[PDB]
Amino acid sequence: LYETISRIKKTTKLLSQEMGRKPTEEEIATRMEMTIEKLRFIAKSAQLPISLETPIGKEEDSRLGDFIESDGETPEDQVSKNLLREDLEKVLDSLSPRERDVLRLRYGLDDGRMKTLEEIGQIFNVTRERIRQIEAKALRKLRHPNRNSVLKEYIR
Amino acid sequence: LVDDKIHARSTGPYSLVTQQPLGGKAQQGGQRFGEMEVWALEAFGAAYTLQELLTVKSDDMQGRNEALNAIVKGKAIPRPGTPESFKVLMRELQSLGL
Amino acid sequence: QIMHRAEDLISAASNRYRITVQVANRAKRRRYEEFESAEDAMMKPVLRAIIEMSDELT
Amino acid sequence: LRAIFGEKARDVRDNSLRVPNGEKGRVVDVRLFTREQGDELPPGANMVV
Amino acid sequence: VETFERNKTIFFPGDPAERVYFLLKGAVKLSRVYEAGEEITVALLRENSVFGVLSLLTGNKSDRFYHAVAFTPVELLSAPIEQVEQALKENPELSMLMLRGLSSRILQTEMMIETLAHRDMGSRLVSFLLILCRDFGVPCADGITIDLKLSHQAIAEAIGSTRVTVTRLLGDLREKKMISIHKKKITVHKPVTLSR
Amino acid sequence: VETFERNKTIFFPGDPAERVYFLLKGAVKLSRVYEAGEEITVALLRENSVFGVLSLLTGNKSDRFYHAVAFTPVELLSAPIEQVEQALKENPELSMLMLRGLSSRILQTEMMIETLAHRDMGSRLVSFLLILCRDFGVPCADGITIDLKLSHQAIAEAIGSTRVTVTRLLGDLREKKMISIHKKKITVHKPVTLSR
Repeated sequence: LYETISRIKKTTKLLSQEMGRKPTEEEIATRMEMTIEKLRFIAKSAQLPISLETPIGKEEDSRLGDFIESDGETPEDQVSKNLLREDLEKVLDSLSPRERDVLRLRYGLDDGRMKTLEEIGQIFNVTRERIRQIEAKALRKLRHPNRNSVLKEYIR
Repeated sequence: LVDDKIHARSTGPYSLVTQQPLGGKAQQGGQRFGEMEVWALEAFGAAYTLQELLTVKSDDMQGRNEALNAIVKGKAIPRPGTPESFKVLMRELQSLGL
Repeated sequence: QIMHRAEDLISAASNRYRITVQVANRAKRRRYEEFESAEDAMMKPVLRAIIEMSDELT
Repeated sequence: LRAIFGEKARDVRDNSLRVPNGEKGRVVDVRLFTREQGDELPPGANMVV
Repeated sequence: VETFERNKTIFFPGDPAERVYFLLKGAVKLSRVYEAGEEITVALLRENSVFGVLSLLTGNKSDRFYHAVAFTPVELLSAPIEQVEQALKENPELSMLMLRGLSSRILQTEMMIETLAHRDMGSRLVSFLLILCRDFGVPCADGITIDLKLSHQAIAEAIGSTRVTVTRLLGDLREKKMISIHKKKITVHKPVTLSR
Repeated sequence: VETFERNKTIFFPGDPAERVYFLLKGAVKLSRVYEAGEEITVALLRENSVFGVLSLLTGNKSDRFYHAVAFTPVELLSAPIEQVEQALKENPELSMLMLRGLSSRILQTEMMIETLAHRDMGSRLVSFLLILCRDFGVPCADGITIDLKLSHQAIAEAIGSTRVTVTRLLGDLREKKMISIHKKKITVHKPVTLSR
């Protein structure tokens, strides 16, 4: 890679012969037998990182990198999701607790996400059926739009 | 013109490093800040504003958020977090040989 | 008035801060105590706090 | 949730451009172009908007 | 063009299915709903009819209360209240088609409606199979072929059988080789046969 | 104005019920037919909808195959293919009203279709009367009055209850007070308790 980045265009520089300076265009790829996309792939991967601590500009109040965050949570969806997640079970209040207490969180939810169909088969009512039915029962004990009809704005 | 010279916002992305929000005079521009005033905000003290006034709008994640909630959660926004940037400063120092 | 003659109570009651602080102490709770939207507390929690201080502060 | 609220959407996302608030301005041109002219493009990047 | 497969959620509680579903193709069904539930092919659309049905009730926010999904990669439009809008206000161009829509889906079910109302469900199965499995493919294994591969619990979901109309009814049909587990051809050798 | 009492015979095998079958009024039903038979209120018309339904199929000689009769007088302002004819070709005037007419018979029918194939019926029956008996009269005694005097085993002539629910459901809700025969006033005091 660190040689293609310094050869793909080098060649072209000379390969420019029979062409107009920067020879052809994606024929370059073909010239070196490659696919543009990989080319950009290589083109993109060149030069170097910027300082990220260099003056913003002619002025000061400026080393770069005074200068981003990726992620916190955008306070907005941390006060959201908790409400949502918590409510996903906090509004689980339109059913008898035979399912409300178990299938509540599918086979996981809040969990890494799992302890499953078997387990409940035993873990709760020595079932293997009753999982799917009472779960489906509750799986509908919330959908006809009136069941748990306090979080319809969810539209999610 | 007040248009390009307007400015005011309620939190948003903090930084990376300090992870503090950041005012480069943008739509989410730090209400900028002046310690010359934190050198005039103690003349009456009563921490609280200060206490907040750093914390939870600077370091504490769970503070800041704590807030968000408290109000929309009908809760008495608590008690500082503890700052952390502090801890950040402490970290490099500990490595520097602290 | 809404808030004006309150410049004396704090002014003449030993440690002023201190006052405040209690006053909050009222505040916090004397919102807190009732989260039933009692319109008494429809206004800000302090200002009551204050005043019923005030007019007990005779 | 996805499957629970009752629908299976997908996160193909879109941070498409939302002009800032108070932008009561009629739009008045555009210069714009993609791969084809050779996007004279900051590489790694597809098409000017 | 709007184009929907099976195992989905198409209508909901409350839907805005007004701006046209505009079904063009499937070989498939309106599952409906309401409260007691039964999202059953309480109508249908194959290829050759079109939605715009409760979508044309109080309209874009009626009490639109169904829910349907296919077993066919249903086919259905790329436009709003426009192609219909022609069809609605500016004439009867596709206005007669609008009425036809009901008479081509509602009334289509209307036939199955005076027939689904029978004692045994086998009838509804034979009727259903008389129109579908027979026609738009060739009556292969053991006659008027199931014209696809589905499941033996198909009846168990279509009508909502309880592992009862299954193996028992199947049994009968296994006895009269009007069945074909292989590629779910399951059928009488002749259309009239179980249609009596 | 076309105006039909209970009993008698209205559709036939083969009917020419075109030329405006304008059921303008009743509190009543389309009995239908075909071969297996069941001339059931496989639709309805009270006051406030109108025929013109399979009358507008292939039309004046379609395979028009029903048969309906009422439970009481049934008014029908009527015209030639004229009042409709306006309504059909010259615009959507009562083609705009016709789309509503298409839904008209269908609605209440498809709603009763939403009910109809529930398993056991006293239910859907309750739903049916919840529409009739409650609304367009007043409860009187026992609550949501049968809004008329009718048949004891309504089920007998309704779904066709031979000897099941024909008098059993009657007892099931008799002691329950949710039903009681007095001047045919026969109701829940509260449809809800039976609307479940």
